Amino acid sequence: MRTRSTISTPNGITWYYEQEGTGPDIVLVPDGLGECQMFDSSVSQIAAQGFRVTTFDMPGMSRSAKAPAETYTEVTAQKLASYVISILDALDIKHATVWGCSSGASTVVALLLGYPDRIRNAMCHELPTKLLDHLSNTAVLEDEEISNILANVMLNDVSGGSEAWQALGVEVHARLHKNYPVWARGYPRTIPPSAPVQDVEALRGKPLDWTVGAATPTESFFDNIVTATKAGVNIGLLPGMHFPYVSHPDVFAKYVVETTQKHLWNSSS
Amino acid sequence: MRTRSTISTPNGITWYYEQEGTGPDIVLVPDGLGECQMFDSSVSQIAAQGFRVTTFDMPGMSRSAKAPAETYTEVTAQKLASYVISILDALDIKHATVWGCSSGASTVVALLLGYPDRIRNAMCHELPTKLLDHLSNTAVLEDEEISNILANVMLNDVSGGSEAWQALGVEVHARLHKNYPVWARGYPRTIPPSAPVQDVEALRGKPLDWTVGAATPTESFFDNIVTATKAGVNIGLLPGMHFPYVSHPDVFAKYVVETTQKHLWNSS
Ligand SMILES: C[C@H](O)CCC[C@H](O)CCC/C=C/c1cc(O)cc(O)c1C(=O)O
Ligand SMILES: C[C@H](O)CCC[C@H](O)CCC/C=C/c1cc(O)cc(O)c1C(=O)O
Ligand SMILES: [K+]
Ligand SMILES: [K+]
Repeated sequence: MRTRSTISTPNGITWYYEQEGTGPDIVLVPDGLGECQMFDSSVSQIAAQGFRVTTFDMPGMSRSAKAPAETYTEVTAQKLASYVISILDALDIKHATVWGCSSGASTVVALLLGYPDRIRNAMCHELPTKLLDHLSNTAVLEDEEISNILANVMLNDVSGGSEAWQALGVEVHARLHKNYPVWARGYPRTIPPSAPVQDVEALRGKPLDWTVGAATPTESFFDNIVTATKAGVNIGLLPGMHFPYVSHPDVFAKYVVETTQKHLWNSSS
Repeated sequence: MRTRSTISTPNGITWYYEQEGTGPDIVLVPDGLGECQMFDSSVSQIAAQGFRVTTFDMPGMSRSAKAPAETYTEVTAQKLASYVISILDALDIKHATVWGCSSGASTVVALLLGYPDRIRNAMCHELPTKLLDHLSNTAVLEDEEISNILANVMLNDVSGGSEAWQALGVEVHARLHKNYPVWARGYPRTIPPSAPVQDVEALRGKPLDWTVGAATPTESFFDNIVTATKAGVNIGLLPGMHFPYVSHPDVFAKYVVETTQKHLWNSS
């Protein structure tokens, strides 16, 4: 059965977290919207293959909103990696496989490079490396204008599956609605320049598996494909766009399980 | 200022071709639909910058239909490259910059590798390397079915600009209508396995500039980005999808001119 609970870390964050299963640890880091209910179906499917799966809402977001302002303002990959290590310490997770999309992608690459003894392998999806002025400029609008604009962007531009996105349901969407202004004012100006992929040689030989959405327009994460290839990092596609865990939960779960299994084999070898 | 004419090559093809301008040669090879009126606006814009621009309908297609069946069946990159060299020979084009999309992309890479003395530099866009069973399977349908399926694919899925695609006009779409079954029966089963990108080391250091459409879904030409990166070939994006010369003719023309100028500087 699923643990659903809260835990406080010495940096002042009260996290909402979920955990299911027994076995090697897999940790699912949310994208910038910080909403771990997006993983619900996949958590059960991955845990059923013999893994302990942990996820959580991100600081300032959803049910992890009781957090100091520094944790959700001027956010960087390296700040988020420090926060994730804090909850892994609190939960006594010594060695983890990690997944992340978007700011979660930047976070898991920063985790693997910064805490190599802690991270078995990292899966990154759609890692943001470019400043986008039209998203950065939402930060000066009123809260309800930001929520209306970004709710529409998520559904129509990046969900990868409008029926699955809407089917997250009213409780989830009401939490996202409150998160959009927090994300807009804390993330888009500071996350892209923090991308831990400027040093291509630091990525070479690392246990990293990179994906982009099959349906994502080529221009969105073209740079990820180039960077991964230059570094000799395994690069491939998942169905859908920015939220494969929402649009295609069973394919997502299979990818996480298979990739974790590949690294468990290689680790013993 | 546009010459619109025909020329016969000793492989049996009577080509329809167009030429405009004076200067270094730039040759625009069509995609698999073989229809050079798609380049009309861009030909004038490129020639205006001091180039002689040549384009043509492809064998069996549109106004180059007077051709033997081998030129439009079981078509490979290597067959198409031989045909393009035959028209360049006939027009006394000794050195050319070449552009191609789709089967035209495979053609221009085959030209650059196979005929290096003839090719100043090649621009390839969206080069097909994978068999797609759903397109291969159109080859066994009736002609009217094939034309309806593929006309809809071009307009709604890969044009990169439906209004520009429709604005090609009734006469062009009537030619395309007849080309769809010829393309379906001769191209999709044989072009992808002939892709001249098996040897990444053969591409390294070559005067090749590769593009994908910015709006194309990542999966379609993901492998082009990986291959170009592995080879150290310049890889970038054009606006739109599979037909940048239709959807964004002025951006396309500027790209062709600037890329040609970059190689004219390097060659000196
Ligand atoms: C930024 C990438 O280079 C290309 C992204 C293209 C997508 O279609 C835009 C929609 C999802 C936005 C992600 C995003 C954007 C931004 O301006 C800053 C960010 O920090 C993020 C982030 O946290 O993901
Ligand atoms: C085929 C690519 O490998 C990857 C994605 C292709 C586009 O999205 C599909 C729409 C245009 C089709 C091109 C195409 C398809 C095919 O089955 C064989 C071909 O020879 C071609 C060709 O000559 O373009
Ligand atoms: K699925
Ligand atoms: K244009």
